[PDB]
Amino acid sequence: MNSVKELNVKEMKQLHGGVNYGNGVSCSKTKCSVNWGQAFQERYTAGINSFVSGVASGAGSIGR
Repeated sequence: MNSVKELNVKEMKQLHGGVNYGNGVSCSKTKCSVNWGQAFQERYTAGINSFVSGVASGAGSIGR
């Protein structure tokens, strides 16, 4: 797929760079606290959402 909209996402993806287990952060220029609770429930909602369609609300996975 030589798409520009599809390649646009992949590009920016490995463009900004990448992380490798950045759980050991410290206080520098900004607060040294993480929201692994509130947004924890956030990813849970966004995750199941994509899962639904992929299967149900999507009907375009062709994965038997």
